[PDB]
Amino acid sequence: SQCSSTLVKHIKAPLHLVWSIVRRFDEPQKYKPFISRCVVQGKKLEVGSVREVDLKSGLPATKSTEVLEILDDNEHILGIRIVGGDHRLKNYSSTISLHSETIDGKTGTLAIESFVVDVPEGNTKEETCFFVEALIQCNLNSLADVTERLQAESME
Ligand SMILES: N#Cc1ccc(CS(=O)(=O)NC(=O)C2(c3ccsc3)CCCCC2)cc1
Repeated sequence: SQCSSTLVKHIKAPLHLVWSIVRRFDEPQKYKPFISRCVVQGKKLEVGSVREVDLKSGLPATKSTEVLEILDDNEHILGIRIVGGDHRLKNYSSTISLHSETIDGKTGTLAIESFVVDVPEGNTKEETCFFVEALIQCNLNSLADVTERLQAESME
């Protein structure tokens, strides 16, 4: 009744720049294309911070409420739970972690995003798992696009 998996993305941008985007729990729309708004009252970037995101129109859900569980700036780990929303995901926990990597002399970042979530009522484990994996993979591909563009702009 639970399911889990892990997605990865090789990003052609330095860890420090990628982390500077990923750690913004209060502004996931910096790179998540399915978020239209994000409101965080109270303390913004501390364990326990709560965010309410509005999803972009035409999606099968419209809102999510999420809590920051882990914000490790030394190890570059961002841990988040979903606690409310009108999507079908219950007890969803997310962990994204970044690791520097060097491919052919070129330094970059390996992003690894893992999840755990309940298998919804009517849906199956494969159904839920495959759906979430595609969404995370899309989000990690947007992260690469955003940070690789920022890397390029920094090159003047
Ligand atoms: N139906 C549905 C649905 C579609 C888009 C979003 C916006 S989202 O694409 O930004 N959502 C995410 O990235 C997830 C997340 C990661 C850390 S906290 C929440 C991981 C992927 C599954 C949904 C939740 C949320 C729900």
